[PDB]
Amino acid sequence: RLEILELLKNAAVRAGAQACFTCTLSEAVPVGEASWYINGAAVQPDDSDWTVTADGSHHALLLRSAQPHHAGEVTFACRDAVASARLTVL
Repeated sequence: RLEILELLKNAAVRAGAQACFTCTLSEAVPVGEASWYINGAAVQPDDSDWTVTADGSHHALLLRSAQPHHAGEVTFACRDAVASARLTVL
């Protein structure tokens, strides 16, 4: 079974700063199989604010410059695994 070894963590960042959400899976799953969401909206590959990466077991969602409207619930979903945490923008 696919497991999440390391779950997302809540993050609080100042406006303009970088935020990142990461998780680690039990096996290497290509980035194409993962879906990230902010407040229920799927993150798109041409979103100028958010970057999605994967390296082996390690998946990440990066926000280079946080703004207040980015705040809310981050979801990661891959196969049957789901995780969530919260972005707070100070």
